[PDB]
Amino acid sequence: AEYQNIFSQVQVRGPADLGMTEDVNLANRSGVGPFSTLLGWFGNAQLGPIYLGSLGVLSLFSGLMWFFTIGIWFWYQAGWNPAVFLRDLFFFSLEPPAPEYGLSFAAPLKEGGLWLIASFFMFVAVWSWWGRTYLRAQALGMGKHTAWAFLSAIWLWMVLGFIRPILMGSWSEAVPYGIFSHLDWTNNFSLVHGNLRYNPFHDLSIAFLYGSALLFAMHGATILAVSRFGGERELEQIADRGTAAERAALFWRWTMGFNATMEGIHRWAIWMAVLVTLTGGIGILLSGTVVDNWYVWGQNHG
Amino acid sequence: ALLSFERKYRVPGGTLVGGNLFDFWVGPFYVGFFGVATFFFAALGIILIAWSAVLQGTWNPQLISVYPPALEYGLGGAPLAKGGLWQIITICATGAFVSWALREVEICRKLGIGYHIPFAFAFAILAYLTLVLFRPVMMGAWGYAFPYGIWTHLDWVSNTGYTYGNFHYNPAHMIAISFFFTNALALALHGALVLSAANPEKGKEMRTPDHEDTFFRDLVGYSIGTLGIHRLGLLLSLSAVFFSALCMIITGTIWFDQWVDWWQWWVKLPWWANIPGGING
Amino acid sequence: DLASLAIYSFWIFLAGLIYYLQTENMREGYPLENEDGTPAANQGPFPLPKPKTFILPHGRGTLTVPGPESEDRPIALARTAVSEGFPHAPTGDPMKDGVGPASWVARRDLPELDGHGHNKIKPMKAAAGFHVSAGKNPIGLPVRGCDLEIAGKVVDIWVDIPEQMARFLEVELKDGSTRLLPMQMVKVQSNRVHVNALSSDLFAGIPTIKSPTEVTLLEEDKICGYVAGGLMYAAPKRKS
Ligand code: BCL
Ligand code: BCL
Ligand code: BCL
Ligand SMILES: CC[C@H]1c2cc3[nH]c4c(c3C)C(=O)[C@H](C(=O)OC)c4c3nc(cc4[nH]c(cc(n2)[C@@H]1C)c(C(C)=O)c4C)[C@@H](C)[C@@H]3CCC(=O)OC/C=C(\C)CCC[C@@H](C)CCC[C@@H](C)CCCC(C)C
Ligand SMILES: CC[C@H]1c2cc3[nH]c4c(c3C)C(=O)[C@H](C(=O)OC)c4c3nc(cc4[nH]c(cc(n2)[C@@H]1C)c(C(C)=O)c4C)[C@@H](C)[C@@H]3CCC(=O)OC/C=C(\C)CCC[C@H](C)CCC[C@H](C)CCCC(C)C
Ligand SMILES: COC(C)(C)C(=O)C/C=C(\C)CC/C=C(\C)CC/C=C(\C)CCCC/C(C)=C/CC[C@H](C)CC/C=C(\C)CCC=C(C)C
Ligand SMILES: CCCCCCCCCCCC[N+](C)(C)[O-]
Ligand SMILES: CCCCCCCCCCCC[N+](C)(C)[O-]
Ligand SMILES: [Fe+3]
Repeated sequence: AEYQNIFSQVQVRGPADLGMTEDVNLANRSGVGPFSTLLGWFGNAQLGPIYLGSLGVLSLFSGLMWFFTIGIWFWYQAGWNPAVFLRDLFFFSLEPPAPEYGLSFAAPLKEGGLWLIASFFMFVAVWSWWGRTYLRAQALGMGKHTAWAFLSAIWLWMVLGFIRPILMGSWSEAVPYGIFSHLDWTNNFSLVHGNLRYNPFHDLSIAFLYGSALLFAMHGATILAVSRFGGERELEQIADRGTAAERAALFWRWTMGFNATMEGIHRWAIWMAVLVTLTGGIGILLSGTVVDNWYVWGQNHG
Repeated sequence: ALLSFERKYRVPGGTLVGGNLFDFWVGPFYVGFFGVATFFFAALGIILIAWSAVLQGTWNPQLISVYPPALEYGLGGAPLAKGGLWQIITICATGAFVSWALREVEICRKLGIGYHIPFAFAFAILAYLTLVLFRPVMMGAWGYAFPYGIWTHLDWVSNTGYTYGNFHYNPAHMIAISFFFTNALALALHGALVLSAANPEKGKEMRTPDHEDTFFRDLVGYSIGTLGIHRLGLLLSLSAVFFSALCMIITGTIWFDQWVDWWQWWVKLPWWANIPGGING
Repeated sequence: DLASLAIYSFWIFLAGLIYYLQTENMREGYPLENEDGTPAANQGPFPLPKPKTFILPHGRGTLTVPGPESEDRPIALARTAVSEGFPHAPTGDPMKDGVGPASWVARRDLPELDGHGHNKIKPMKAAAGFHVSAGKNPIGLPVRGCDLEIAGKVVDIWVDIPEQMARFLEVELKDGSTRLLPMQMVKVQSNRVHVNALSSDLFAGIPTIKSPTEVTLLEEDKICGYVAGGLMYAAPKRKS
């Protein structure tokens, strides 16, 4: 009956934590949200403050404009009937301009127009948010790591609804906005480029996706295993190595003949996750622009 | 050789089997009884796989493939050359993996740390066992198990999903992908948050966890916190593999039709089933 | 063609990255050593990285790694064999000597600080604001070691202020002195706090701290070292 440190046995609360000031404009921070005892057993109980500057307002407003634009469309597919809308929620789909309209913005509102409107709002939403990622780090004097990793996720999305479609000569190639429709798009794309397992960037992206689960499991499990020596206070074990960091490393050395450090594991961790969408995005972009059938390609290699 | 701080941890004890008999290392490697056990099962398996290679025709690692007993043998034995090797190797694989986990428990006992790693490794082992043992037994034959080859196990992934349609419609599979994708998200965020605090802008001083808590709060209005994100990565990962096993133990067993049709339960609900309009009206 | 170029180029980048990453994980514990502490012949195929320097924050200096690496203390172990690769048996008491699973590292003998420059861990008794918000409050409960004997009474909770978590329970012994015990090695029960790692007679041996309103990183390490180590060295006086 030894404690495991997956859930906290006792919670503790104190004055709301308002954060660090520095070069952060404190006029754009909200106050503190409430405290959740539910969250508290697993993580931190405090919600907020949040920093809602103008780039964030811009971002949040387009984000919602995109979602609402899809949502409006869904109601029109449902003939404004609540029971229908819930019933078929996963079946609705806001599809892009058919092939004949190319990269044009002419296709009518109900047959492509709305799709484009939605995408526009998503475009500025994501790119505004990325900017924020950078700007919030910058105001704290921290490295730009969160933004460079985000870019990688962005790479996949950009290729999927913007770059590939443009290189292919039409917005018809882009992904539709819907739950089942995007799954069908996915299956569909695969049956047309012949054997998705012979796309080498697709395989590698899979190796990194599973590898990210293996690495977060290893990592997470390792920090809990040495949380009885202060293990999760990583920055200080980076700055002044302790027995947490030591027995962590030596578990792995004795298990598989090599190990990491408290700092280096996070380098391994950020590359494992980033590579997923880095290699995936290359895999997709090349599909149908350069290579029409990964099986054929894999027979010649050109 | 030893890392510079290791010698103090290389003391006797913690083994589960044999006492002092295998309490030693070979280079960096710890060896318990179970280090001996993993070597035995793993070198048998490697040998039997090599043996399977010769009967097959090639030495090409990309062609070597070892198939399970054709469906015809059900859950009985089979001649080595027709799924017998797969049955022995699978036992060895099981042995090698379980032994690796228990060896891990031995390294944990020596080092004074929680057992969380070997336990997590056991979710992978259970996913492995579900494809090669739990599904097939429930299904009445070894033959529904995947083959062992770099590219034929991939063929088997497709063949087994397209037997149910777009396998995307498996709903346990959807939850599983959600956790894989959410795990990757989180691992990029964690790697990047700690790094960015430890490597600040040039010339500046190392940031602190508070700075870490502030950065996430500023960006999304909430930070899970350093204990919490290691808890979160563990949970997300293990839940991915758990939903993976679950999405597959229920496939070909309680559900064997096309997973896209499973969703008709929802649309065929009395209150809106016959209402006109929508996609299904 | 373009796809085979991308793939050719990608394998080269991945090999460079593994190399970069592996050498980056050589900034501690290297160079490798023989069991007597001298530099090993075979260091492996990855060269040590050019050094880097962390600027520590509340006037505490810098850290440059790699750098000349010294255990900053005596290790009470001797060999049990005439050749490489076997276990080193403790020469005295492994719990007191701080070896094996009872090890500790000579961390700075200053306490950790938050971003405001205030000690990060303080006892709740002096943490303005801070109270127990959910779960059984342990303060006041009897403390039982693995021998099934009472060793003490919980008299306070040491808390991480910035991160708002329970880090240690402050326990009081028969003589009136206190010991800090790691939260993660205790079990908070309805009518008791149970410590599986230590026997009732090993509570007095837990490394004490110099001040009652703060704990240094060196003391945490001696504390956590000592209670984890009981899992192995307290086995005889353990039961169930
Ligand atoms: C799990 C879901 C499906 C499946 C779906 C896929 C898909 C889809 C893909 C793979 C791919 C791979 N799979 Mg698979 N695979 C399954 C079950 C397995 C099992 C198993 C014992 O259960 C193993 C060992 C593998 C192994 C592998 C690798 C050959 C390859 C890259 C994996 C990776 O990065 O993981 C992440 C882990 C790490 C980074 C740690 C490194 C692990 C190493 C690299 C594995 C080497 C194994 C070796 C070749 C096996 C022979 C061992 C000898 C007998 C000694 N698969 C089940 C049947 N697999 C990818 C591929 O590239 O094939 C060409 C791919 O796209
Ligand atoms: C039947 C389908 C085909 C197939 C077709 C495809 C196709 C097509 C693609 C993949 C891709 C991927 N596939 Mg495949 N794949 C198949 C079989 C597999 C198998 C398997 C076991 O058999 C596995 C394990 C995988 C695994 C994977 C992933 C590694 C990879 C996606 C990574 C990712 O994180 O994207 C998820 C991450 C993103 C989509 C980026 C998100 C970024 C943006 C910026 C976020 C916007 C958020 C927005 C503003 C909304 C906010 C909402 C919030 C509430 C606020 N595939 C089968 C054979 N696969 C992708 C790829 O890279 O392939 C090379 C892809 O395009
Ligand atoms: C066309 C094919 C179908 C499809 C059919 C299937 C099938 C069929 C299966 C999956 C399974 C999975 N699919 Mg699907 N899937 C499709 C599309 C997708 C897409 C996508 C983008 O479209 C994604 C993201 C996924 C995602 C996933 C995962 C949920 C899951 C696999 C991970 C796993 O189980 O690891 C679990 C971990 C393991 C199996 C590995 C454990 C290894 C062991 C413990 C140790 C190995 C050691 C080794 C010998 C190395 C030693 C040597 C060296 C020392 C390293 N699928 C399409 C629609 N999918 C698989 C799954 O759910 O399995 C339960 C499954 O069987
Ligand atoms: C939540 C579960 C995630 C996870 C976690 C995880 N994996 C782990 C651990 C943990 C916590 C370990 O402690 C352990 C580890 O030590 O990593 C270094 C491990 C591990 N995960 C591994 C692989 C692995 N894990 C994977 C997945 C995952 N691991 C999950 C996503 C995957 C995939 C495909 O996603 C792979 C490929 C090993 C690197 C390692 C365990 C090493 C080991 O057991 O050595 C023992 C045995 C041998 C040296 C080889 C014996 C093999 C022979 C008997 C015959 C060959 C068998 C046959 C099945 C071949 C299959 C061929 C394929 C082409 C299909
Ligand atoms: C390395 C690749 C992995 C990765 C990394 C990654 N993602 C990232 C980052 C990084 C490093 C960020 O910094 C950034 C981040 O901020 O996260 C906190 C992000 C992020 N990844 C996101 C999603 C995401 N990432 C994903 C994937 C991945 N991200 C990869 C696994 C996926 C998928 C499909 O797997 C998704 C869906 C976002 C949380 C965030 C980017 C936020 C953003 O750009 O949005 C703009 C602002 C808005 C759109 C507001 C919109 C509001 C909602 C659309 C409506 C609300 C929906 C809700 C259901 C209710 C709605 C309320 C209304 C009814 C009132
Ligand atoms: C309850 O009803 C109300 C009204 C309250 C609602 O709000 C309901 C709302 C809904 C039910 C909302 C549902 C929203 C979804 C179902 C969305 C589904 C989303 C996915 C499955 C999306 C998947 C993939 C998306 C991709 C790849 C997007 C790519 C975007 C682009 C890169 C954008 C590129 C730019 C374009 C095309 C514009 C070009 C023009 C310029 C000037 C730049
Ligand atoms: C300027 C004072 C007004 C702000 C007070 C309102 C509290 C909101 C805090 C947001 C926290 C919630 N969040 C970000 C998780 O969504
Ligand atoms: C997919 C990741 C592959 C990891 C390969 C890295 C090899 C580990 C190098 C360790 C050898 C060095 N050592 C122990 C002498 O320092
Ligand atoms: Fe970490």
